[PDB]
Amino acid sequence: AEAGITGTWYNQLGSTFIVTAGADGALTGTYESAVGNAESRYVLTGRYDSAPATDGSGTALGWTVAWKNNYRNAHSATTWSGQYVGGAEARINTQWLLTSGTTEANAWKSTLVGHDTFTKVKP
Amino acid sequence: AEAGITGTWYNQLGSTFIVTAGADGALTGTYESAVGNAESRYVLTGRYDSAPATDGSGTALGWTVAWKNNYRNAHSATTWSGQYVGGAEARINTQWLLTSGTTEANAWKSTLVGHDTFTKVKP
Amino acid sequence: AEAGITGTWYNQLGSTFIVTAGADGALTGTYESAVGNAESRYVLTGRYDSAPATDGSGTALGWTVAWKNNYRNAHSATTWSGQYVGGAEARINTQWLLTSGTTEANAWKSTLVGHDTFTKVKP
Amino acid sequence: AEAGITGTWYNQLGSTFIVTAGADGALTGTYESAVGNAESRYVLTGRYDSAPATDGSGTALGWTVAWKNNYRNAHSATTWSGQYVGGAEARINTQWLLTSGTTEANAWKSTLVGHDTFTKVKP
Ligand SMILES: O=C1N[C@H]2NC(=O)N[C@H]2N1
Ligand SMILES: O=C1N[C@H]2NC(=O)N[C@H]2N1
Ligand SMILES: O=C1N[C@H]2NC(=O)N[C@H]2N1
Ligand SMILES: O=C1N[C@H]2NC(=O)N[C@H]2N1
Repeated sequence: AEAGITGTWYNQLGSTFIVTAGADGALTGTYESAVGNAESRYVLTGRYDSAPATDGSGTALGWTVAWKNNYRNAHSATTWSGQYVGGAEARINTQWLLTSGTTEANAWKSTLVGHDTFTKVKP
Repeated sequence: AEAGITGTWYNQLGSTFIVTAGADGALTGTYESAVGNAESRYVLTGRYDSAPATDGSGTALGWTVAWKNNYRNAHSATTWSGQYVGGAEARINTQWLLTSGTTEANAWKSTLVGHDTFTKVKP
Repeated sequence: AEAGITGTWYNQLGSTFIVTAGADGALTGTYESAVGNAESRYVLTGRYDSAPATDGSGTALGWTVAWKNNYRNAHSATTWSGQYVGGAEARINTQWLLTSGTTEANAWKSTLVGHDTFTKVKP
Repeated sequence: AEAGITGTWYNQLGSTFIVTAGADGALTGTYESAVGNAESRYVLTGRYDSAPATDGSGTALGWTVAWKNNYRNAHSATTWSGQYVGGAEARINTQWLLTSGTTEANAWKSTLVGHDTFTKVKP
């Protein structure tokens, strides 16, 4: 976990995120998306539960990125929830929620759901 | 947004979270759950997209909490994705993902999904 | 369950669905939405798990509706997954997935997620 | 679509489902899971939106399976929402919701979410 988490990861879409897992459960870094209404790097902050594991389980973790930087303001934020698995072929398997700011009338369709798998190798 | 977000919020289950929305999109605070394998307060970090809004839209935001503190280690993390609506009856409407650390064999059932609505009044 | 499920239900948005729970786990009926790219009634088919319950649990069930009829073809389908609770104030609590037909390029944003609560009374 | 949908499909976990897409949007068949609290075949019913597509889009569809047959009664149901893509390497990409019957107290953790990809070849 923690050490194993620190570094650069890439997913199936071609996004990249560089994160640092600090000693007490914090995750800090940047996310650069390949698709969407995103452009350049965005700031990401999150948490992981280590003290994870005498039965080779993954470490649970999650992070958030608001799609606003000095080039684009997409009026939305995405949160990724999943677990890290270390080893030869370490990966982070997640499911994500992307919510857009809407009017109360279209709030019912404000969130998209999907999944991403990240590897230390691209892809 | 930001100012409107800062403060104490409560949801339908009885949880409470106190957050501070910093000038550049950061959310920091603590979460105390009423249900679950949680006990006391946990640290939460997240982000919001303001610069939100000439058509009364909500501000998109999200946060993460790892369920580990000095009393309990649940080996899991939850991320909430949603939007803030200010006004007389301001609220944050979210959908959440709770992932548990599992073995590769039970990873397919590692995540629960649900929804929570927070108000400045309880509830 | 089954008997208790048969009838007309209404949700928070104002949609209505009339369903018949057949003896062996089948659900058949029509759905009329209030929001969306829907217009009139659409056909719905689904299943429930009864033989549900010596500890007052809800009955698990789910259904699907494709948003095509003789007035509109929205190129999408929604599935609702949840449980029925009977009693004075019986209700069906669900979470739903709405998927739209897209090109491989926008498949990552093809699904919206949300939740609906149905009562025998409107609302 | 429809014709292309009819047949036997397999997913990443090793489950199999045989379905028949009828002329007017109905899907009928059986599902046999490889993981879970399932054993043998279960009945599945659902719908698809064809009249799908001058821009090579997928056809939206969804189905439900209640995990009860003459060998097991898991007190739960799963709904799959996604789209079919035909061609050399045709597939159905979905996201699913699995809800279990619980007491009102544990209803907040009654649903798991995940994703499955089905191919005509295993896997
Ligand atoms: O990397 C990305 N994954 C997907 N989810 C999301 O929020 N934007 C897309 N980009
Ligand atoms: O406040 C809470 N909401 C629910 N989601 C979650 O992660 N734990 C439960 N507690
Ligand atoms: O009744 C409805 N609920 C929402 N989900 C959906 O698919 N369309 C909307 N209509
Ligand atoms: O085929 C399966 N996919 C997963 N989702 C589900 O409901 N059970 C598991 N089996």
